[PDB]
Amino acid sequence: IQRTPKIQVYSRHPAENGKSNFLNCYVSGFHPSDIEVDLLKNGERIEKVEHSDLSFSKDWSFYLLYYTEFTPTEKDEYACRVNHVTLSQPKIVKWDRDM
Amino acid sequence: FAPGNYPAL
Amino acid sequence: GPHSMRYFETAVSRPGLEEPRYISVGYVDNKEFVRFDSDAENPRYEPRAPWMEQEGPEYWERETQKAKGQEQWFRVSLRNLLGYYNQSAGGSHTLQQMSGCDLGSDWRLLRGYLQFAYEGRDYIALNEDLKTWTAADMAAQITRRKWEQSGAAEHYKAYLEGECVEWLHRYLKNGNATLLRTDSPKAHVTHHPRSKGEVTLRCWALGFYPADITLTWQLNGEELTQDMELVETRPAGDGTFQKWASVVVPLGKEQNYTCRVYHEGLPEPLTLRW
Repeated sequence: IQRTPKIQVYSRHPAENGKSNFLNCYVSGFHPSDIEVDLLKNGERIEKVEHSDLSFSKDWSFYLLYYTEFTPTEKDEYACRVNHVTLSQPKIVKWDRDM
Repeated sequence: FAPGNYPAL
Repeated sequence: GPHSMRYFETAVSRPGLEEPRYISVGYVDNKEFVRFDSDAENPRYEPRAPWMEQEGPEYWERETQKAKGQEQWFRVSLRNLLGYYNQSAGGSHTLQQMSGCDLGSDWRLLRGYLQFAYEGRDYIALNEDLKTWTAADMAAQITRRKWEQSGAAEHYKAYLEGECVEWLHRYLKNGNATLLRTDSPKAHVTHHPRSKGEVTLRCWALGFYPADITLTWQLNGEELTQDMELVETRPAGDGTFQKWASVVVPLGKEQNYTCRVYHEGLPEPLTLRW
């Protein structure tokens, strides 16, 4: 089977410019496990980025959590790029704080 | 406390 | 409320190598407390939870040893699995397993769990009687045929009902402060224009534990099920969870809608609006 990843870009806490927060990209519901996930800042891949180990849910679909320490600013755009065999092209998802 | 399957699929 | 322990094991074969990648992860009340990875430098179950540190060398030893056993088990099964589905060569495959037990508020057994899956699909699962099996497809039948002959179920049944239950009580005793704790959700509503005469209303719930939660929208009375996007509960990264629900409300008419949040640590259902 093959299941396209579900992606959620968000901050650990509600954003507050000038205040330290955490940027998370919760990739979930995918299969096979082989997945590629990156966090972006103004379109550039953020170097040091951690993520959970790997797991799956009742439906067997896998899920990780990519994350990084960051301080939101008025104009800094953040996004998550994900690549899985289900995706014909890397799927990018913008961080919509005011969500 | 993990389990141990012995008969294979 | 209920309590549980789960062991999600994953084995992924891969070409050019005869050692599939094995990753086992144990959870308690759906919280990682142990992990094992065949790709680490020195494979061994590691404590993923603070209360798991008190375990002595004997403990980790036995646990790791079992993981070594599982790798062989998954290495083999994966092989037979390839034959069952007349599959080819140098492809990558995935065999997963979930094991564990559920307990009631009273710490007495509720369910025994054991079920495998091949390629993300159901393959074979021990039924709630802990005596019979259920094969998802034809192939799986052969495994059942063989598993009934060997009487494997009795062996798993024993684990699920004895050691699974017993060891969960312990972890619960040790993880008292961590596990049996609860964080009330913190809710709020947000506005956004969606269509021409419509508006999107989002009910937010943040920083809550356990994950389990209920978010509902409703028009000044009865609940709502149409055009109500409820997002998959997600991890906050600090151990608490987040989730939200939206509903396409006609512009102007908005304070008519309300959302309620249901959660353990909640003295009474959070109710709010825009």
